[PDB]
Formats: sequence, structure tokens, C-alpha cells
Amino acid sequence: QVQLQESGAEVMKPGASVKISCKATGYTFSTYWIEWVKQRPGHGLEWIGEILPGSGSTYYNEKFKGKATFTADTSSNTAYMQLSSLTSEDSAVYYCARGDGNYGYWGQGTTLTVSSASTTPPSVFPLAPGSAAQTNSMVTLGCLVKGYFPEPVTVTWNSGSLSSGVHTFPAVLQSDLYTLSSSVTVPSSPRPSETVTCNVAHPASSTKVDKKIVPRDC
Amino acid sequence: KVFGRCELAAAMKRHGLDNYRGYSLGNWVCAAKFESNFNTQATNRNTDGSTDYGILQINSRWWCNDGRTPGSRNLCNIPCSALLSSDITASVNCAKKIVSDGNGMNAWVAWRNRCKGTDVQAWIRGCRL
Amino acid sequence: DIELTQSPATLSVTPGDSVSLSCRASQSISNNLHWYQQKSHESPRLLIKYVSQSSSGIPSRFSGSGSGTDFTLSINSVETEDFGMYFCQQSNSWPRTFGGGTKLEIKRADAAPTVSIFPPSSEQLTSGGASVVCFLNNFYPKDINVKWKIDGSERQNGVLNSWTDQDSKDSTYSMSSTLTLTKDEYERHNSYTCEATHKTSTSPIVKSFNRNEC
Repeated sequence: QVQLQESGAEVMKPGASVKISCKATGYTFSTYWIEWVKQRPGHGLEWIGEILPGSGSTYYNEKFKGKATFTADTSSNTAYMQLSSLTSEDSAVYYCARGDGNYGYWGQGTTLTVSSASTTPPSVFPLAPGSAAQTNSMVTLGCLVKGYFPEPVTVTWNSGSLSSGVHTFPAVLQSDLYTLSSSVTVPSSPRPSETVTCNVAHPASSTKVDKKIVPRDC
Repeated sequence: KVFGRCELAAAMKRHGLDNYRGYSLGNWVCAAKFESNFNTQATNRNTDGSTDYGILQINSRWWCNDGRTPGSRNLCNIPCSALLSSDITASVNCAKKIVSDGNGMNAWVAWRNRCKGTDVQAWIRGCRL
Repeated sequence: DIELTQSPATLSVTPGDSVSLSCRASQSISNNLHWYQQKSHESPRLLIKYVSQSSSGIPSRFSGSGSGTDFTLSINSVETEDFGMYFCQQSNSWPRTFGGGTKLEIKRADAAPTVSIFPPSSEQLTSGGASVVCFLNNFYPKDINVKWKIDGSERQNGVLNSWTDQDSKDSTYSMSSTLTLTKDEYERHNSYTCEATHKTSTSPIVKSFNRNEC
């Protein structure tokens, strides 16, 4: 089986650099070229360059020449890519792929985030209906998780008992910090009779919160 | 690895590239000159999916196998990567097949465009071989 | 570089229908184009190579043809599993170039959003900021426009929206849209309206909250 295993997510300050590795098993590693590709959300894919591991030979896309830098350990069977002087514009998913003309074998991707923000803990605010919803047959409750760095945060409701009717939204950026929100629709027999809690976990900072949703005052 | 004008001639000579299929030792060092400029890691890519490799700039389509070229023959039956070593044997050994192939050295554009007849001996000037 | 341009950017198809994707090269890349599929998150996956050779494992439903500067991937009878992004890449020259992607979404009957607005929690007001939130869950099509208004005046600064990928089970979208203020500005207004305009209605969906009512 031919496999390419890459390194995990990286979160970096602007101006630093990073080194993405690509361990490749299942073939004469000195034979094929490793090509690197970048996928920024909002762009297509962009070819960065290639390395023929062990030969000393590399070729850069003129754009990246000077900012990407390919090396390889024939011992270990790992090709590496360094990107230096990171700007916001560097935040993307990078991939190694073995150079077949087509790229039939790819690595799993590596996500790079570049930011000055520092690990921040989210505040969970419950969003209980002020009025309305409630009294009808389904009621929608929510959780607002804001101003956290970095991703991911994990949201479950009732520790996963409540799985259907959930919508957890994509994490959007607000002034260097992330914001997120989840919604759950329960039958009106459930809330407020039974408790409905949103469990929020953010590993980046060891945080675990649970917010019970309660009727607002009025 | 970047051979010397004569440092090369010598390794080229030892490999018996002189008078090869009527090709003097000069015909070769002139090509390896204009081609890779004596660099053993030289690579250049074409607009056909192919790549020329090492000192003699052998090409993946017919000659070697780099796993990514279309309509690959691998006449020299070798991984192109071998063509990148400092040991010009892969290369020198492979050029020998190219010649057999009845165009002769015309196959080396930079030869056949920079040292046709001319005075290829130039390159051996003072090359105590 | 050789620029490949793809069409259409997006495509909504009902399952079982046939589709053609177009990839046009800025110059003859001869027979040197491959098509990949990408579901959200994961690496691309080769469907076709050198315009038309089957890579084993790929469903016969996918076929390609073409030559010169125009290539086409055809997906005869689209399942629900063929939906993602679709790219063509060239291996003719360097840099290698990818087309901009064709995003294939599932078409489904129009469905109107259920809108919910929530006021700021007590807890929040203590940090001297107030987010009013607005869920518009399970709609189709995806085109939807939200407007916030505070005491009749529309408001545009401080609004943050987010959309869900298409529901796997029911093919709908949802989006939350949050208006964040300072406690201090929040406390000098009465009504927070959230109007949605959408295909499914000749008039807007409007959810309001009035601090002074109860």
C-alpha cells in the first residue's frame, strides 16, 4: 500500500516559520518526485513545488521560490517543506502528493493558522427563548461560544443524548478571536420539563463548560 | 556536483566516449557544456510532461523512467534519479544507447546547435588525456 | 502558467440526473489533464487521468473525454455521494495548474427558513457587550439575505453571519447571524428586528425583540 503521512495542525505567529513533513511508505522513495500543493479557503489549489528526495534537485513555482524550501530525509523517508515569514495569507491546508502526472496518492493535509491571537477561552452564553417558540411543539435553544482562540471548540447537547436537531455553525473570525453558536430543536414536551445543556470543550485550553438553558425572566 | 572542463573530459575519456560511433572526446564535453554546464543535478522541464536530467540532460520520455512522463519507453531502463548522481556512469552509460539510435549526437540539441564539426577539440585544449 | 478555467462554479443537480463539467486550458495541454473530487476536509481523489482512463474503484458513472483545450467530466446519474468539489489539473508543464473547481450541490424542493431571535443573556451584559442572535434553520435554496434594524433604522456594523454546509440528511442550509453591541448602546434602544428575504416568500421573515415589552 502506498501512503503519505503528514504532520498535525500548526498555529503560528506572523513572522515565524513552520516545517510540514511528509513521510512516504510503500515505494522506492528516491524514484518519484514529491509535489506540494496549497488550498486556501476561497482559492483553488496552487502548486508550490517539488523535491526529488535524495538527489538535491527541487523546483519552485516562481511565486513561492524564496518562501517555501523543500528538504528530505532518505533515512527516515520524510520530505519536509518550510515556509518562512508567515503572513495571514499563509493560513491554508498544504498537501504532499507523489508525482505521477496525475496525483493519485496524497497526504492527509496539514492546516496552518497564522495569528497574533493567544490561546483564549470561550465564554458560553445560553440563548433561551425570551418568549415564543416555547409554547408551540418544537422549541429552538442555542449556545453562543465567543472570543476563543484557537480552533476547535466541541459542542454537544445533553452529552450527546440530544443528537438530532442540532446545527453547530462554522466558526467565524471576530477581531482575532473566533465565534460559534449551536442550535438544538427539541419537542416542547422536553424543555422546560427536562434540562437541556450545551457542553462546550476547547482543548487548546483545557476548558470544559456546561450551560443549562433556562427560561428567561418575564 | 559540477565537473571541471577537463576534470570531466577525463572521466568521459575513461568511459571511452572518444571516437564513439565516430564521436571524438570533444563532441561530448561540448554537449555536456551547453546542456547542463557540467552540473550533475541539472534538471529542466518541458511542455510535454517530460523532464531532462543530469549532465547529458537525458529525457524521461524515451530514455529513463521518472514515474510521471507520458508515453515512457525507458530505453536506458533506469530510474532517471540515477541520472542525477555524481557518478557519471548512469549518464555516460545511457548516452551510449542514445547514439546507437541513428541520429547520432544530433539528439543533443545544444551539441547539434553549438558544436557541429566546429572544433570540439577546443574543450580538450590542454586536457592532458 | 497555463490557466484552466472551470464552468460552472456551482451546479445544483437532482440525484439521478446527468452532468457535464467543463475544463478549458489556456493552451493545448494535449491529453494531459486529470479530474479530482474533494469532499469537505479530505484530500482530493483522482477520478480520471490523461483525460479518460479509469482509475480502479471509481464508479463507472464518471467518464471523461476531450482534447486540446476543452475537457469534460460527465457524471451519468448523480448520486447523493457525488456531491463535493471537482477540479481538473494539467501535468503538461510546470507549475502544474488546477482549475478553480466546480462545486456540485444537491437540488431539493424549496424550503423556507424557521427564524428564531434571542436577546442577550444576563451573563453577557456583565462583560459590557450584548449579542442579539438569529437562527434561520433548514432553508433551500441557499440564497438568503438578512437585515438587522434597531428602532426602525437598519444596521450594518457589528453583524457576523455563518452558514452550514448542506444537510446530509435533508439537503437544506441554515445560518446564524449575530448582532453584537456594547451593553451601553443596547440599553438605549427598544427593538431588535431580524428580517430575512428569501425565495420562498414575496415578503420578509421578521423576528423582533423589544427590551421594553413583556
